[PDB]
Amino acid sequence: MGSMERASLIQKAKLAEQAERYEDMAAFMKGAVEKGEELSCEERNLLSVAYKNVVGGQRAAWRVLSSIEQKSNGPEVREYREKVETELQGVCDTVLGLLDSHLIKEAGDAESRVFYLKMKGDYYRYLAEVATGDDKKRIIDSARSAYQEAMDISKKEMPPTNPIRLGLALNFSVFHYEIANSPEEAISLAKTTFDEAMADLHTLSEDSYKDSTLIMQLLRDNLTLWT
Amino acid sequence: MGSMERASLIQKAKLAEQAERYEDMAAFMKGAVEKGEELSCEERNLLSVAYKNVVGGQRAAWRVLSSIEQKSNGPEVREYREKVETELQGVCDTVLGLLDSHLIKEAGDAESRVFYLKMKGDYYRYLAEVATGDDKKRIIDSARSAYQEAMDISKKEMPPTNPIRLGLALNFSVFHYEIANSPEEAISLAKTTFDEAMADLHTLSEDSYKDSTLIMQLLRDNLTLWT
Amino acid sequence: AGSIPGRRS
Amino acid sequence: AGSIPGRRS
Ligand SMILES: *Cc1ccc(S(=O)(=O)N2CCOc3ccc(F)cc32)cc1
Ligand SMILES: *Cc1ccc(S(=O)(=O)N2CCOc3ccc(F)cc32)cc1
Ligand SMILES: [Cl-]
Ligand SMILES: [Cl-]
Ligand SMILES: [Mg+2]
Ligand SMILES: [Mg+2]
Repeated sequence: MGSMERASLIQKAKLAEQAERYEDMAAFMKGAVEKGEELSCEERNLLSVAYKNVVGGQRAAWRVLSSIEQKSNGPEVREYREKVETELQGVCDTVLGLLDSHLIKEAGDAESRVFYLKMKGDYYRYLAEVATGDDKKRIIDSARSAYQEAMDISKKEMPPTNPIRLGLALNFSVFHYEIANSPEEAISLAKTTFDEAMADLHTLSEDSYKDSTLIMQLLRDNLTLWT
Repeated sequence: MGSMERASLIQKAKLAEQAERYEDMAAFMKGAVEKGEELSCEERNLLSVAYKNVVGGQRAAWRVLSSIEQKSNGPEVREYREKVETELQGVCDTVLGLLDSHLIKEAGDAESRVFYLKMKGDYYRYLAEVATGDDKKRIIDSARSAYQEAMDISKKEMPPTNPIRLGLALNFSVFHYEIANSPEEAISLAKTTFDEAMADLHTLSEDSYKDSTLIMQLLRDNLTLWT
Repeated sequence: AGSIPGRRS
Repeated sequence: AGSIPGRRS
């Protein structure tokens, strides 16, 4: 995308989302990041939406294939699961590479830095879902470390109802439950996040209230599933 | 896919469908066709399902972008619609190339030959949806010619309830209404097809009855929309 | 209107 | 369980 203007890449990413062309969306946003400038709030959301949808489809396909493979236990199911797995790992590596070169290091405001560190935690989490053995350990720790740094900044710099802070806590709680084998930590984090947000809703406008309560309901939905 | 066994390609196409990986599915089935052997009934369905889903997603994206472009009337919307359009045309050309090299010429039984000629009509129809001007004319005629040959064989060789004969009539009726500007021909074909199938249902088993009545309802749904 | 689907569903 | 969606919908 080196020959396309930054503004044209952003415009085409928005069109790609409307057309449900998420692979295109992700390619346009990768090209925009590679222009080297920082991303605005809206541009960060386009980047995240694009790759979350691409990797979300890969994850769903990997889970279908992994289920068939486990029931089976010729080489074809394993070979095809491996193919999908390699593709998924490649997309995660691409996103992590954008964050490392150089989105995180240039992000100084709490909103941007937390957003990118939450993404870093998420893409290491997706790598951990398909990892085995000792590789799993260092990948799991990388996710943990990114989420922890994001949590530390969010608790110092953002109110407890901030939607980025809430979504980070939601995703880190999923990490604890599904990856780290720490269901009690997951439940504790979701409960404390929910309760601290509840106590701060009185400060918010109608539109901010709607955003914060939407994510609080996601925390509650997980707590209902886990308890 | 030249180095993968035919049977492995077929197996992986079935896995790809289960995983909703239709681009993979289509690539596996293209590789299977290119082995040079004829396709069984089930294999013909895998080929059609794969490419119908790939091109169906492209068509939906092209329609979203075409709508935005028409409302707008910078270059970005037109450029991106053109990109999606070129991709769509490339997939249609690939399918038409498989049919021409050499699926149709080797298909002697009525079920196979009608199936492939219906596909040929459909992929020229998808090309016609995005074509303009005089290019449109020869593309429209190519669709018409393929559907007409399929109709002639189906009426001589298949009962009026045969699901391939019914789906061919359904799609040719859509061609008349949406491409050829012949709504009366479309309505006439759908009505006569429906009525002739109704009169032959008494000959069918429970499972065949279910198949034929399902497609008859699709004909009826179009007639209700068009009248 | 509607053309034939890939599968009965 | 559920993680954050890409958009509010
Ligand atoms: C990680 C993250 C959390 C929140 C946002 S958002 O505020 O921009 N937004 C978009 C993502 O999904 C949402 C659900 C509910 C909500 F209230 C806001 C959002 C972005 C990223
Ligand atoms: C073109 C065509 C028509 C019918 C079939 S099928 O009999 O194998 N089949 C699969 C496609 O969708 C269907 C809908 C309803 C039905 F009864 C049968 C089918 C395949 C291709
Ligand atoms: Cl900065
Ligand atoms: Cl033959
Ligand atoms: Mg420039
Ligand atoms: Mg062989």
